[PDB]
Order: sequence, then structure tokens, then C-alpha cells
Amino acid sequence: SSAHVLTKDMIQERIVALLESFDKVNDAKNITATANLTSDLGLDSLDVVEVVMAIEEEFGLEIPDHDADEIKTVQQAIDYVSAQPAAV
Amino acid sequence: KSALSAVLMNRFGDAFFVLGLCVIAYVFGTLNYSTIFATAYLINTDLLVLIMLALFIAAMAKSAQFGLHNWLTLAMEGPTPV
Amino acid sequence: SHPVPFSAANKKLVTSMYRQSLKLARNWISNRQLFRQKAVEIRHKFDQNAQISNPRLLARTLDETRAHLYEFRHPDPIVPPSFPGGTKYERNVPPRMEKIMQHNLYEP
Amino acid sequence: LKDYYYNGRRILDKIPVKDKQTGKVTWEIKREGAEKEDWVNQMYFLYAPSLILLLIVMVYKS
Amino acid sequence: VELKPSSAIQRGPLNKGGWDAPHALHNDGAIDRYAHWRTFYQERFKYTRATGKSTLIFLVAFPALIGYVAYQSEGLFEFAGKRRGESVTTRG
Amino acid sequence: IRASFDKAEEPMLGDYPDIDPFPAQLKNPYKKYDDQQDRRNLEEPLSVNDDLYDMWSPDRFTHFKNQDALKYFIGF
Ligand SMILES: CCCCCCCCCCCCCCCCCC(=O)OC[C@H](COP(=O)(O)OCCN)OC(=O)CCCCCCCCCCCCCCCCC
Ligand SMILES: CCCCCCCCCCCCO[C@H]1O[C@H](CO)[C@@H](O[C@H]2O[C@@H](CO)[C@H](O)[C@H](O)[C@@H]2O)[C@H](O)[C@H]1O
Repeated sequence: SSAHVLTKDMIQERIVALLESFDKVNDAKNITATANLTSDLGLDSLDVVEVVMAIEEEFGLEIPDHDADEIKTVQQAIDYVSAQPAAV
Repeated sequence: KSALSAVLMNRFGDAFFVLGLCVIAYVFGTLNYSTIFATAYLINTDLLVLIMLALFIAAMAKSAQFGLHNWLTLAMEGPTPV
Repeated sequence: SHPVPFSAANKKLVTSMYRQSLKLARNWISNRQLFRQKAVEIRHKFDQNAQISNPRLLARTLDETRAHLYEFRHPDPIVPPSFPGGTKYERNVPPRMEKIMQHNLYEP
Repeated sequence: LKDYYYNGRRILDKIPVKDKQTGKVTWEIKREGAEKEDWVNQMYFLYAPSLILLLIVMVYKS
Repeated sequence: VELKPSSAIQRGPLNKGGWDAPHALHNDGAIDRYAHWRTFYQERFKYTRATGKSTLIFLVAFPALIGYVAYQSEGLFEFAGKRRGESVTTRG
Repeated sequence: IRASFDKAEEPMLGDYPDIDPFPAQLKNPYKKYDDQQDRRNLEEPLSVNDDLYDMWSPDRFTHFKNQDALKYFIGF
């Protein structure tokens, strides 16, 4: 019935779409796995929070502070979402 | 913990039910319906009020009336067919 | 105390406050548009005060936001079901595949 | 003999079974029978039937 | 004669002969200390304004209440088969 | 916070530690504990009334302080 499985490529697609549809990004084709949120994507000290909340909403998760602050790279977010069995 | 809530909040009512059974066996001398409902129109109102208050507190536990309602929402921890 | 206005501790604190406010807005508000409105307004209130320099007024403002978060708490917050406060959390835990440790020389 | 038997039975998880024709016995795995405890013949054939008899007697003395 | 035990007595150690089974429990220490405290509470108990309250409640007042009720309700009630208008009490 | 029943047992603790009880229900669920269900690490000291402050104890409610809750209940 619930025939659905997550994969790293799928997480990457959903996260890069999430970042593409965020207006406060610098602009597109800065968004890759190696991208940094502060330096490359040009995000403030609260747009990272908005991104982490959006990732929570997207993959059906709850990211505490000690695991939220240490997300500073897109690959880090992908690693994190793939390290949660309930990532939807 | 929800199951414990249910079982103990209902054994409250079962204690009051046991009291009602003792009163019925004392007053009527029997627990069978055919005698109790044949005689009930003759017995002192105070004893029947005791009996039915106890049995109603039992029903107040099982039917989730207000004073003993706390287990019914906690019982939704069980599966939906339950 | 010494709440430095542009340090990492202040960054953690204010990011946590922003997360808490947005989650409270999600939990209280049923409609999506009004929730986004409130989130944008909260971001506006944080951006107005992102420029503070004096640590005294800063500490006052932080205490004020603490009081606002305590005032608009939610009793039944949204948590995903598989996560600790959830409906599915410790439902069917896979058992630890341990071997039998014997206790008697004669009894299996 | 008893202690050797049971210490092997616990440490190795094997009982010794001499098979039919070859005259050599070695520790084996097969534990779905061929082993009985020393309290079984007492209880299951003196104690259980006596309690069944007590039930019968109670029922027919009622 | 130096008074010493008999040289004929050959002695050896006490061996209870149990099979030392593996470690099935990992003792915690904090739990064991909590358990020792809660089991041998009796040797540390002291009479204070909190403990004497519970003593003079449960060993003086509550038995006195139950006893007053029991000795007043001794042969008061007899309501087997009682009927409308008939008094269920034997006394006033 | 130590309650009445907790700081009444001060004259009886002796060499046992006087620990500030904090219920496990309110402890942070997202940290990693050795017993994640009970929210306890192995050698963690236990209060004298730990039976009351463990996860199998009755539930606490954080939103309303208990006296205000009684006001609202009996008011309704
Ligand atoms: C103080 C001395 C009392 C002496 C007289 C006896 C009075 C009644 C018994 C009370 C005694 C104290 C009981 C303490 C047992 C607690 C044991 C325990 O740990 O189980 C906890 C369990 C609830 O677990 P919980 O935290 O709620 O988890 C919920 C998440 N599912 O909790 C439970 O399951 C609760 C089970 C007990 C239910 C008691 C209900 C009483 C309510 C009365 C309402 C009034 C109704 C009107 C009655 C009219 C009478 C004339
Ligand atoms: C917290 C620890 C301290 C509390 C401990 C409490 C223990 C109880 C001690 C109180 C003893 C007083 O007990 C009291 O009872 C008897 C009767 O019961 C009284 O004496 C009465 O006895 C009756 C017979 O029952 C006589 O015939 C007569 O009527 C008299 O008036 C005494 O005046 C007194 O002895």
C-alpha cells in the first residue's frame, strides 16, 4: 500500500527545489551539494532557520537545536535527512 | 500507562459494583433478575438508592461519564479497530 | 551578565527563539496563509531588532521574547508520529538480537 | 560422569549419541528427544493422576 | 607445651561447588544504593514534625475514627428483606 | 525543585546524596540516553523518591500550574 522509498538523489532533488523556490538565495546555479548556506547562497542568520524549518516540513521531521545549528552545507542536510528512518 | 489508567479507573467502578452485589445479596437474598425485579417494588427506598448509587458509579466508570472519563481518550493509544 | 550582541551564543539563542516562534505560529494557526503572514511578521520584528548594540536593551528584549513565547505556548503541539512525543514512537521496536545466556547447569 | 555430561551439554550445546552400527559416539546437535528429566516419572505418573482422582472424588462427593 | 591446635587436623577451603554461570545482570550501583537505602530505611528513621504527623494520623486518629464508627454501628443495621415504611435501624 | 515530601527526608539521607529531583518526562527527549525509553544514563544518581519522578510515574502537565488548574476545574 505505502509503496514508497527514499533515496539520496530524491532528497537532493527535493532540497535543491526547496532552495530554488527561496527568494533570499543569491540566485540559482549556486545550489549544489558542496554549497554553503552562509557564504555561497548568501543567507542570513535566520534564513538558515527558515530553510531548516522547510526541511522539517518537507521530510516530516523534527530537528533539535543541537542538530539544527550544525547544518551549514547542503550535503550536510542531505546526510542528515538520509540518517533519519522516518524521513518520509 | 493508558491501559493501566483504563483498568484501574474501571476497578474503581468494579469495587462499587461489588458493594452493590453484597447489598443485593443481603436485602434480596439472591442475585437473580427474576426475584429482584419481582420484589423491588416493596423494598425500602434507601437500600435501593444505595444499590443503584453503587451500580451507577460502576456505570459511571465504564460509560466514561465525567468524574471517571479520563481513560477513554487515553485508550486511543490502542489500534483503531480496538 | 554579558550577552554579547554579535557572538555565537547570541546566534544560537536568537535562532532558537525564531524557531520556537515559527513552530508556535504553525501550531496555533490552522490556515496556511495566515501562518505565512505571521511568520513574515515575526521575521520583520526580528529584523527590526537585529541592529541592537547596547547589551542592556538587548537583555531586556530577550527577556521580552521569552515572556512572549511563554505567553503564546501551545498545549497540544504538532510532532511527527515517529518522533518522541508522537503516536507511533515506540510502537513495534525491533528486538535486540541477543543470544540466550544460561543460568543453570541442568535446566535449558 | 554426571558433571562431565552436563558441563559438556552446557558449554558445547551438544549431547552424545552413539548411532546404531558404528561403535563411536561423539557430541551431536539433535536435541528434539532422547532426553528426559529425573522428576518426570514421579510427578506425571503419581502426582497428576492423584489430583485428577481428587477432582473426581470432589465432584462425586458433591 | 605451646597451646596450639592439633597437627593431625588437615584443613582445606570451603568450596560450594556451584557452576559459575555467565554475567546475566550488569549491576548499576546507583540503583543498588537506592535499593539499600529504601530497604534499610528503618535504621535511619528519626521522629520529626513531618514523621510524627503521619504517625499520629495513621496510628491514633484513623483507628479512633474507624473504632467510633464500628462501635456506634455495632448492631444498628438489619435490612434483610426490609420493606417500605419499615425502619432499617434497630435503635436511635 | 524539591517538594515537601522530598525535603522532609533530609534528616534521614545520611551518607546518601541529596539530589535535586527533576522528572524524566520533562527531560529532553532528543538527547541520547543509555535507556532511551526511561531517559536515564547508567550511573545516574537516583533521588530517594525516584519512584515518583521516573517515566512510569504519573504524568505531569506543564501548560498550567496546578493551583490555577484547580481554579479552572472547580470554576467550570
Ligand atoms: C489517598 C488515600 C486514598 C484511600 C482511598 C482510595 C481512593 C482511590 C484510590 C487512589 C489511591 C492512589 C492511587 C495511586 C496509583 C498510581 C499508580 C500508577 O502509577 O498508575 C498511574 C495511572 C495513570 O498513568 P498516567 O500518568 O495517567 O499515563 C497516562 C498516559 N496514558 O493512574 C491510574 O491508573 C489511576 C487509578 C486510580 C483511579 C482513582 C480514581 C478516583 C477518582 C474519583 C472521582 C470522583 C467520582 C465520584 C465518586 C463518588 C463517590 C461517592
Ligand atoms: C502520639 C502518641 C500519643 C497518643 C497515644 C494515644 C494512646 C491512648 C492513650 C489515652 C489513654 C486514655 O484512656 C482513657 O480511657 C479510659 C476508658 O477507655 C478512661 O477511664 C474511663 O474508663 C471506663 C472504662 O472504659 C471507666 O469505667 C470510667 O468510665 C472512666 O471514665 C480513662 O480516663 C483513660 O484511661
